[PDB]
Amino acid sequence: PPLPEYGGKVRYGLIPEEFFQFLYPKTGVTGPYVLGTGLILYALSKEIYVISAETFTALSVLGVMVYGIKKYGPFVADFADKLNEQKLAQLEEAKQASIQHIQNAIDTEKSQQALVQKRHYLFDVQRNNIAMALEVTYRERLYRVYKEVKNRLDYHISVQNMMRRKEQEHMINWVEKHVVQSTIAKCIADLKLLAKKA
Amino acid sequence: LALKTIDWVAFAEIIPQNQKAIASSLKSWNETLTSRLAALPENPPAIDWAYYKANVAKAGLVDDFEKKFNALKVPVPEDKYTAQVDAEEKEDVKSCAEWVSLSKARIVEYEKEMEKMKNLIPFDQMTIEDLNEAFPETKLDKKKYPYWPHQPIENL
Amino acid sequence: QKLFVDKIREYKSKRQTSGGPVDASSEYQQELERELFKLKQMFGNADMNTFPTFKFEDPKFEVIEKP
Repeated sequence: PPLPEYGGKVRYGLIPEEFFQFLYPKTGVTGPYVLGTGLILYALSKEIYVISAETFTALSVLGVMVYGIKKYGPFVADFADKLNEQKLAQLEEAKQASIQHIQNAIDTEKSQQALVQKRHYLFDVQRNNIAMALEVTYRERLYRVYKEVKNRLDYHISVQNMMRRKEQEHMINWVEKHVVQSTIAKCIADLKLLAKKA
Repeated sequence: LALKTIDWVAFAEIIPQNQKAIASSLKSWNETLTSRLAALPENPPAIDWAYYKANVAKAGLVDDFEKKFNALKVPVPEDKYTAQVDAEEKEDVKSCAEWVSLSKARIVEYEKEMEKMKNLIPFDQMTIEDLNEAFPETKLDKKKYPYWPHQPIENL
Repeated sequence: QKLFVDKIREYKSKRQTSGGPVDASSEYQQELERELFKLKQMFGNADMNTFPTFKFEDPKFEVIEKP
């Protein structure tokens, strides 16, 4: 239950305004003060209030009290109000701090769920490597078998080539060295061509 | 040859710190096998016999070399290793889904509790028991300190 | 025609090689064994006149599943 905002509207700290309103309709705005004057004067004149040393003790206490409230009442009011505002702000901030803590916890959990959803890359990487290794070995096997068969065929062609080479070289130098082993016709024909030199 | 394209930082996030080395070795072997599949084509160029029919003067040996080659059954290696990592992936997806269900339980609890904190009574209409059941940290230890003020005097 | 006599008579003498593998060499084998040794040994070491038999290895693999 929330407290009200304002009190009961006393006057002079002694008399609530309900009384002045209650005497308004029949004796105007001056009814209460006329009644107070009348009651004071009747108490005085008939020794209901005996003036004594307590009159002046009471006057001094009442003066100190009125001066005290008038001067240090604003300060005490603002002190109480600041105490309440500080407690309220501290409680509100503690509330917001707990809200922020649990919102951060929810976010952290959803992030962990994102990670655990990202988990599958380990296995697709391993599967990638298995497939690639098997394909690499297949292609290495096909190049090995191709290149080996081709190497044998090219060895045949190379032995044939260098056999032909050595043989043709020996052939040509044999035929030159062997025609050396073999003529007035050329004797005359030399002079014939020298004449044909012109 | 249908591969799984991969993120590498994402691959990094899901690796516990007791098997980082294995993650790095998987990465290095992935890169090595990509490289080695790059630098060799798919099928060898089967050389025409023409240059090997008309220039090997040897007696029919080329023909049996080519017969042994056209009839060669080169062994395609089979997997024998992917099915078991698929089984491990199945088990892992099981563990992941159960942990996810637990985290969803915790998340629904947090959302209930955050609705509780979000709907507090205004603080100027709040008894002290309402505070002690809202933030139970704020309750006087009437167990250890049984006498007033129910807390250490320095705390006041 | 000195060199034409050379050419034609000598190519005919060469073509007379029915029984002659190398046309009356009487030599050139003492080095031909070295040449063919060298050629084959630098091409390979096994017998390169027969088909090659193929041994094939298989890739290694380890314990990869979560320990």
